[PDB]
This record gives sequence, structure tokens and C-alpha cells, in this order.
Amino acid sequence: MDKINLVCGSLLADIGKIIYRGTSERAKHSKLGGDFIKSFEQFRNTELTDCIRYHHAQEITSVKSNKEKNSLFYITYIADNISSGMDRRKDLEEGAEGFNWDKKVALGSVFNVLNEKEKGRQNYSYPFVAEPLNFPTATQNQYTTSYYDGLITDMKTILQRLKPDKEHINSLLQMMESLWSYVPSSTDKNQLVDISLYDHSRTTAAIASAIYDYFQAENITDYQKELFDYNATEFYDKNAFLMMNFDMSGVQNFIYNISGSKALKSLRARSFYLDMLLEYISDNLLEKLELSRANILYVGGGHAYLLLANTNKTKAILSDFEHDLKTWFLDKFKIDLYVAMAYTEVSANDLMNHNGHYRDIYRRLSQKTSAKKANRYTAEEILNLNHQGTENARECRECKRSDLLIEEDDICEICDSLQKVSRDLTRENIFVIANEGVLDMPFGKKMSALSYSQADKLKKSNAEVQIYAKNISEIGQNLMTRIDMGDYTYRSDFHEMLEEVEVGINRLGVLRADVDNLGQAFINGIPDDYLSISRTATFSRAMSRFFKNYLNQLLAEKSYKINVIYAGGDDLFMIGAWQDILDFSIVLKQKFADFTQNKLSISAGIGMFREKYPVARMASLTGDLEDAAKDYKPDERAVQATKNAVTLFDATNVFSWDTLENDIFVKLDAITKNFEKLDETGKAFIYRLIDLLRGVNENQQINIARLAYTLSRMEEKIGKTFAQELYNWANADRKTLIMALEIYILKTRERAA
Amino acid sequence: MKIIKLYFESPVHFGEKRLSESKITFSADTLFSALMIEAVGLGKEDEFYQLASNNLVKFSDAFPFIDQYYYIPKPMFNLKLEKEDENPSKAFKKLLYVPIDSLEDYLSGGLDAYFERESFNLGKLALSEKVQQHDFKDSEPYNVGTFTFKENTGLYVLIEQTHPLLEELLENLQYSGIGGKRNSGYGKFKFEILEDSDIEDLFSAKGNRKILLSGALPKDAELEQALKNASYLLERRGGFVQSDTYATNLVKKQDLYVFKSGSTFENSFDGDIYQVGKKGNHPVYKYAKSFFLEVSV
Amino acid sequence: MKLVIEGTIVLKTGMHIGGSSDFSAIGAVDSPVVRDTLTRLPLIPGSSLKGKMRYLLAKELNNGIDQDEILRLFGSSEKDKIRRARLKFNDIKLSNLAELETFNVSSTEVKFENTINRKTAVANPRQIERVIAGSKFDFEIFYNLDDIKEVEKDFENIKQGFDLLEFDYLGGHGTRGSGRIAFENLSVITAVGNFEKINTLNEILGA
Ligand SMILES: Nc1ncnc2c1ncn2[C@@H]1O[C@H](COP(=O)(O)OP(=O)(O)OP(=O)(O)O)[C@@H](O)[C@H]1O
Ligand SMILES: [Mg+2]
Ligand SMILES: [Mg+2]
Ligand SMILES: [Mg+2]
Repeated sequence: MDKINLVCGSLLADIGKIIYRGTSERAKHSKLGGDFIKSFEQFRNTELTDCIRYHHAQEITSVKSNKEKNSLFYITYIADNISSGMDRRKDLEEGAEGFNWDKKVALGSVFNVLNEKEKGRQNYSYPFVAEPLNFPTATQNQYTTSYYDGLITDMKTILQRLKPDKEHINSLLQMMESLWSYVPSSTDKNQLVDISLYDHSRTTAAIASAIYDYFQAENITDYQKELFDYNATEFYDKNAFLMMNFDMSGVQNFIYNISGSKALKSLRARSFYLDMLLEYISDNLLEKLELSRANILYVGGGHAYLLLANTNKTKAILSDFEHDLKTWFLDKFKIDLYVAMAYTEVSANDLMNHNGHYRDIYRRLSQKTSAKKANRYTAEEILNLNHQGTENARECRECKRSDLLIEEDDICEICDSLQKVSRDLTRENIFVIANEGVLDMPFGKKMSALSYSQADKLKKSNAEVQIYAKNISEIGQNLMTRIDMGDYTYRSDFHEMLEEVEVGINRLGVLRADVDNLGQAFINGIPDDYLSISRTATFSRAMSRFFKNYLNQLLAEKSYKINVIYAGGDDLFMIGAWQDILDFSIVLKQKFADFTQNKLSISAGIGMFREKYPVARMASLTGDLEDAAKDYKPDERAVQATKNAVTLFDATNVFSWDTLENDIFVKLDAITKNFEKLDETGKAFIYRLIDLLRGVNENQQINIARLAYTLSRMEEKIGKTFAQELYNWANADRKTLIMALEIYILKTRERAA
Repeated sequence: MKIIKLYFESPVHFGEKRLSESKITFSADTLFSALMIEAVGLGKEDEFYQLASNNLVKFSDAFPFIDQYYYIPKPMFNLKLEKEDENPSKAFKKLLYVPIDSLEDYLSGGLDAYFERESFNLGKLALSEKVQQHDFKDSEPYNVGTFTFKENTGLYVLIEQTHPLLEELLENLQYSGIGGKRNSGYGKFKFEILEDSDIEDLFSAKGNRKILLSGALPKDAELEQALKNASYLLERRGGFVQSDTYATNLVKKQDLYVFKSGSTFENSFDGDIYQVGKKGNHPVYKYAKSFFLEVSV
Repeated sequence: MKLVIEGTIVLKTGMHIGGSSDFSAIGAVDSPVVRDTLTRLPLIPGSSLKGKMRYLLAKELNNGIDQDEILRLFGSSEKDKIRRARLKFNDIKLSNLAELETFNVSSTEVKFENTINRKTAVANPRQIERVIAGSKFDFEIFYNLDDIKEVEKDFENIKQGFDLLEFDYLGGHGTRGSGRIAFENLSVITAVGNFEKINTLNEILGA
């Protein structure tokens, strides 16, 4: 039996859930979905329909005698059971007449149970839409029949131009991601409804693919006996899966540690290059293992998790792939870039957490990845590295390397291709991976950011051309792969954008944000009872889609003068006008706090630099500020830092987000509303106020007296009440007052902008 | 053993690859190049090279000391195998330097990851903004990355079995500087030999784990055995040759990839003085000898 | 073989070197001066003194008539001639702090200037931070006595450079009244080795 039939049937196993709660027929969801897939002629080979119709115990039992063994729907049934976890496994099936099914419930947020040991449990849900990102709301909300009817008609539109083929699995997954992302996989209370249909179906398809490959390797042709005839205890015990850990190292040095004059333009190009490098490597290994995109549990942030089959063929392919990747990386980036490939053997009981140590999977996978990164190169790659050393009079302008140079220009080949693609990196461009291109890719491929029209005349007649796009319209036809990454660029010039603001200091703003303790949330944030691969995937997808897609959309909402370099996962690097960056920092904090409903906190560092400041030092300094914000600990009695802070332009100005917003911004607003009618002597008076406030520490009495005198001089164009307010602030909240005053001076500086 | 304590009274520039960045320490090849340049200046480069190659003088690379607390880069240990609780290598990632005496606490856990970081406070980095003034053209700006040490803070180098020649070169190296823009106002230090007995206890002890304390490269006949249960990190060493009588033009030396000075090994190796310049008038050497601190793992 | 040239730089009219284009410095003044990274005290960078001294010496040694006497003191790496250096400059910290606090005064000041338009007679003010006159900077310059026959000429040129500095400025808006400096307590002492002609070098420096 075909593996593609099993993959498609496992992806479309719960088609009948949306079908059933979209129409009015009152039948089992498996039957309704089987009929719906039967309505399409290309989706009719009885294997698709067997997987869709019979993936529950009662339905399988009703037909197991008539159906033959190794019939591919035992795999789908067991994959659904494994992906569910400690949730319902063998009970009544949706659409049956033994229960009253509520076809109108919304899916809960995965953050309802996240970190509930210290932040509590709550009941949020996603309101239905029709991008844009859907935020969770505490108000109880319902899904009308019209919502699922529109979903059904869009799915009918997409499925007409789809086939159960290898090249249409990505299109099927894109349909599912677009449509089922906000529908519950289970409309049953007394449980968590936070798992989407897309995440559940993707996990089921990945598990089914791995189980099928394992069975073919193990020479098992008795799926009934081995899975359903008993409770599959022996199968649940055996290690049938591999959890793999693509891990890229040295991205910070590769991207930001550059020194060209035009080094600000290439930051986005380098970030895009590394992101698409990781995506292409994962896709290449998947197609080498004859697996679908569904087996990528998570990709992004220089990291990829793949669910594989614990087979000898898979391990041999992994060894060959790792050797080829290591050789390619050493050839191009001697030691500056590295990808670590580790895997661990896991069983269905580990995935379902029945044995109690689902987290040991990732524990030992991280242990293996660290062990592999500790001993990267063998004692022949080091020898080759030292032997291929040459005395050179030339070196790269920004990459400062003496190899792979261009004969007419002191720049590296990667260093020139990145500048080229940065010139061709604009809005609404798609990415083509072919034998010819600009950026070098592993396995004898090259990548270009060429436009849509000149991509159509590249795949309509060619062999093995891969198209990657940020946005996919008409999901079925024009087969592409959707890649998500924060890439909002208000203006790529970085110079006219600065000479677009009229009031303020001519300074660039660098924002670097990072979620506090995301790894801890992935380890123990989810309660042990609600631990499953589907819930883990839902949380991962929530975080990744937030960062990439929602940062793009939020920055596009109002024309922020920001030039996002990287969003990816858990991190953020954006450069723009410092006032826009400062304004968007609080917006970012508030939007993240809404999206997570205050279950995770974010730390940021905001740097202020001139245009010609070195980009390597911008990155390093803003990273130091972000580390200082992560070091925030108001009391030296607690354990572990509070970490919910922001650093303003210097490691001494670390304030918590609440402190920043409330104190500093209300003080800045009052200062702005009371200082706009000061004379040019008043500006010097504010400068003297700042100097006196800074010196107060070493001058208790004389300096506070001088401050009182300065306020007396000022309280003719600002009023006596605000002079007294400033005096009270100076004796009570001084560092916040100094921060607000410095921000006001920099914002109102009349030295161009 | 004979800790060379460096007290800097000016900001330093130790470049990794760029003039706009500075690192807080300098490597053992940097110190060896500085001492070899001093020896060439006073005319006994061959004696110093023979001393270094015959292991008469062998030194680690510079490490921070903060108020008689000698620090060591956080060793890359194969531990964290405590797979039940704690945060091994989780909060031990922003921790770059561990005290040399508190290394047994770090080995078995119990070292406070947070407290070891704010306690470690040596100076702070800065960027010096400069120009090349042109009388009629447009002045071209450039900037230098610098690090300024604190009052009771500096760098120290482990030297075992000090030599009169090493002490004589160290005295001359006081008045030439160390680091990048030393002919500008950046290389300036005072040194002491300062024999220590607490540190000698650590280095007289044996163990199953060898912490590499200087950037080293095992010879080809021993690299294979060095790479056996090793937990290392590979670092590129290179740059331009700094001499007056080499090639009549600025030329980069060959890139040498050595083991970073926090690596841990189970098999001991002794590196080599590698010649990374061969097409010029004089040899150019890259000190890659192994300095080891043994612990129990 | 290594000589230490000591001395003191005394500010006469207020001195403004450099731009500390970081948030801390620019948040308190329009155009800050270079401060120490940790103590925040004003300093004279070794590069500023070295460059101004080399500029004046190169002017004076040519006078419309670089050369070897400049390249051997300050170094060269242009295309084929590479002399390393003989003078090793150091960042000069502010030595007058306890003396300046007896005057109840800060080490730095803000000078209020303006420019008046000539077409419209409209003025426009500007503020520059400046190190107050009377500030003292003790400096050490290290000399590498590579040649025994050229040390006297090198020290004659060093004294000429100091003298040219004394009739010039050191940093910033000099022609508008800033940066005038004086040199006092100029001496040279041998730090490494033995040099019997150190007395004539002191005579050159004490001239
Ligand atoms: N394409 C990219 N562009 C910009 N930043 C990225 C990109 N990919 C990943 N990052 C971020 O760079 C950060 C650090 O990555 P890096 O691999 O250099 O250090 P690391 O996480 O400590 O891994 P390792 O220990 O192997 O060096 C990560 O937080 C990551 O999110
Ligand atoms: Mg990584
Ligand atoms: Mg984080
Ligand atoms: Mg991160």
C-alpha cells in the first residue's frame, strides 16, 4: 500500500469534524469526512477513504473482519492515539448519537495551562476571523455554522486542484495551516479544547509516516495484530521514532560581525540566508527520507526538530547527510558556521508520556546535541583546515577572510552574493532554489530572490526547482513552500529614513527583544497531565507564528520607521529611527503580553547609535543591554532574575516594563506638555537639571539647593506647580526623572534628525 | 606558580578581527609575539625561541583577576550529566569565567550561576572615536574598540619555572605596550612575578580531566589521540604580520586553528610553535603550546 | 634602551577634544568631550596629542622646501616604507582633581557661543563642553632608543614638537580661543638599560 495514501489520509483524517459541524446531517464525523473526500474523484482509492473513515476503535471493529490486514488505517488510528497523549483515546466519536456535541466552541489558547503552577489556570479562546493574527480573549465566544460553511467552501475550492501525490503534500499542509489553524480538534468540555485541528492532524500525519517507515524496515505486515488486536502495549514499548535536532551554531558572528561601509544593508540578507539555509536543509533531508513537511515539528531560530523513523536506513541516510553538510559548511564557512545533527530513539510511550518521561526525550536530545557540539570536527578536518592556509595580501572588506575572494574586488564570494540578494530583497519577492542562482546552497544548489514572473519561466520547464514564498495565494496550484520570517523593512536605505524624521537627534535605534525562560516553559511550563506532541506543537507554532507573522503585521499596521533584521523564534533584531524603536518597544511588550496573556515575559535592550557606528558594535552593545535587562533583579534576596525589564541605551538604565511605561512615560509626557514654551535658555536649564540630578549622589545638600534654584529660574515659563512636581520627583524618583529628562532632550534636540 | 599579574593604567585594545571591537583578555600567542618582538629589538630572538620550544618558558594566556580572585574561563566539561534537577549549562551559559579555586564547586554543582556573574565585574568596554585629519581633503573618521580595567582588576598569566630572559623581556614590554593601538595611548601596564602557593596546589594535583589553559594545537602525530573524549572549541588565529623587515608590504600570516583556552581533554598533549609565515625574510611564529590544569571528573 | 619622557600639560584657555557619541555623554550636553570610561574624568587621548604633534612637526620640518625624521618617530606603513615607531604615546588622564576641588569647581564647563547671520543679522546659539583652564595632565611618552646616533636629533625634534604645541592648540575649536596648552616639568629618564647621555637629553627637554 502506498505511503502517500497513508500520509494524505492521516492529514485528512478529521476532515469530517469541520464537515460535521459545518452542515446539518447528524452523522459520525468519520463517515461525513469520508463522503466529502469521496466527492473528489482524484481522492478516491479506498486507502484515503479507509484511513479517513476508520481511525477509531468502534469503526475499525465494525469492519476489521471485512477489511484485510496491513490496511493503512490501523496506522492512522494508532497515530491519532499517540498524538492525543493523555487525552481521550478510545471513546465515542464525534457525530455519533450517544452524546450532545457542541458544534460552536472555540479553541482555547495553549497559554491557559502554561506556567499554571505559578500563574494559574484560565479560560481564554480565539474568536473566529473571516492573517491577521488572532489574539486570545477572556470573553466566551462561539463559532457559528457560517464560519465552518465558509471553511468548507474554501476547502472545496482548494481540494479540486489537489492530488494525492508527493508534490501536493505541501499544498495540503498549507490549506490545513490556513483554514484549520483556528478550529478545535475536539469540541468536548471537561477537557482542554486548545489543540487545533491543524496541529493534531499534522502530528498524526508525522507519527503515521514514521510508524509506516518503521514497519517497512521491521518487515511487519500484520498491522491489525500488532496495533489493534491488542492494546499495542508491545508496540508502545518499542522505540519506533527518532527525534532529530538540527542545530546551527555561530549565526550571530556570521550575520552581525561585519565591518563594511555598507554593512547595514547586508544584515537582513545574512539573516535571510541563514533562515533559508536551515529550511532548505530540513526540506532536503525530508525528501531524502521520503517524508513530508509534516514531520518538521519545528523549524526556525537556527534550530529544527524532525520526527523520524527508528530504522537503519534512516540512520545511514542521516550519517551521509551529516557528512555532506559538514563538508559543505567547512568548504564555505571554515568554522564560522556549523550545523549539529543529533537524534535520540523514542517510543510511542515516550511521545504519549505514559511512562512518565516525555520530557526525557528532549533532555537526552539536548544532551546529544551538546555532546556533538563539544567535539565538532574529527582529527582530519582540523588537519585540512590548518593545511589550507595561505599568506595573503588581500582580505574581504566586511568578512575579513582571505579565501574565496573575487579577483577584481576584495570581498568574499558569500560576501558579494549577499550584497546582490540584498539588492534583490524587496517586498512580494519569492525565492527559487535551482542549479543556478546567487547564494550558494548545500548539495549543489543555488538560491535567488528573483521575482514571481521570472520564476514562472523557471519551473514550468525545468528539473528540481524549489519555490519559496512569504505569501501563498491560490494554495492548490502554483506549488510553492511558504517560509515565514520577520522581514518588515520600512525603507532599506537606512539614510533617507533617518533624514525623514524632523525633530529629535539623528540617531539609529536598535531593539533586541527576547522571551524570558522560554526553554523553561517548554520543559516544565505545561502541566504533566496535559503533555502531548500535539500540545507541544501548538505552543511552538503559537510562539513562532507570533514572532514572524505578527511582528510583520503589527509593524505594517502603522508606518513605523523600522527595518526588522530578524524576528525568527524567541528573538528580535530591529533597526530604525530611535524614536520609532522606543515607541514600538512598549507596543511590542503589550502585544506579547496580550498574546501570551501574561504567561511569558519579554526582555529588551534598546541601543542608540549614529548612522556610521559599526554594525558589529551596534549588535554587540545592544546584546549587552538585552543581557543587562535579563539581569534585572529588584531585590537581592530572591532566586533567579525577574527578567521582565528593558535597558534604555546603557546598562545602567535598566527598568522593568511596568516601571518604564508608567513612571518614565508619564514623566516624559508631563515634561513635554510643560516644557514646549521654554526659551533656548530653558534648554540649558534642563541640561543643568540633568547634571545636578546626576551629581546629587555625591552632593546631598548643595546640589539639591542648586536644583531648587534652577527650578526657581524655570518656574516662569513652566509654572510653579510643575516646578514643585519636579522638585518632589527629584527627591523621590530620581533615576526615572533623569531618564525622562534625557529622553526629552534627545527627542527635542534641534540638531537636524 | 609564578603568576604574572598585569596592572593596566590605560584602556587596552585586544582585537579579535576588527579595530572597533576589543576583548577583555589576550591570548598566549599574542604575549609570545610581543615578547618575541621585544627579544628581536634587544637581539636575542633565537634564545627566547629556544627557551619557549624546549619548554623552559611556557605560559598560559591572560585571565582576569578581580581583588585577589584569579579567574579561569568556564571549562567545557562533559558534565551536566545530572539529568534530574538544577540548571546545568542553562544558567551556566552567560558565565564566561569561573574562579580558579571555586573550580571544584563548579565541577559538582552548587556554584551560583547568577552570583558568579555580578561578582565578576572588570572594567567596561568603550569605543574611541578618531579621525585622520586631512588638511585639504575631508577628514576620514575611524574608531578603536577599547577595554578599561578597574582599580583592583587586571590580567594574569600562569608561568611555571620563570626565566631571567622572560623577566627581562617583560620589563621591556612594559614600555612598549600590549594590544592593538599600543603606539597610541592603549598599551600600558605594570607587572609582578608574584609566586603563589594556593595556585601551585591546583597545578600540582593530578586528575582524569585536563583543562587546556592556553590556545594550543596538538601536533599531527598526537591530534588523533588528543581528540578522544575531548570537549573543545576550535578558534582561528591569524592577522597581519607585525614587523618592519618582512615582505616590504603588509601581508597576512597563515590562519592557524587551535583549541580555545577553556577546552578539556582526557589525553594530554604538548603543542608546538608553528611557523605561520614562510615567504618572508624572517620566520613568523604562532605559540600553540598546551597549558593544562588537571581536575577530577 | 627605553626612555620615559615625563611632563605636564597645563590648559591655558579651555580645551575641547573629541566626541563621546554615546548616549550617556550626549544626553547631558550637545558636544561632549572625551572622558575616562570608568572615572568619567576628562583625558587627552594619546592619539590626539600624537597627531597634533606630528602635524606640527611635519609642517615645521618641511616648511615648503613625510621625511625620515618623522617616520622614525611616528611610524609608517604606506606602501613600501614601513618604520615601526620610536615614540609610544599614552592616554593622558586628568591629574588635577584634588587641586580642582579646592576651588569648588568641576573639571568641565559649557561654553555658550553663537553665530550671527550676515544676510539677516539673525543669531543662533551653540553650546560646547570644554575642559576648564588650569586643568593639568601628567603624561608619559615612551621612546625606544633603537639608534644611538639619532637619539639627540629625535629629542631635538620632540622638543620642537612640544614648543610648536605651546604656540598652537591641542583639540577642537582652537582658532576660536580653545585648547591653548603649556608644558611644564619636562624630563626624560632611562627606564630600561643604561644611557650615559641622558643628561644632554634632559638639557634638550629642559631648554
Ligand atoms: N537567520 C538568523 N538571523 C538572525 N538571528 C538568528 C538567525 N537564526 C537564529 N538567530 C538567533 O541567534 C541567536 C544565537 O544563535 P547562535 O547559534 O549564534 O548561538 P547559540 O544559541 O548559543 O548556539 P551555539 O551554542 O551552538 O553557539 C539565537 O537566539 C537565534 O534566535
Ligand atoms: Mg544554536
Ligand atoms: Mg529567551
Ligand atoms: Mg533567544
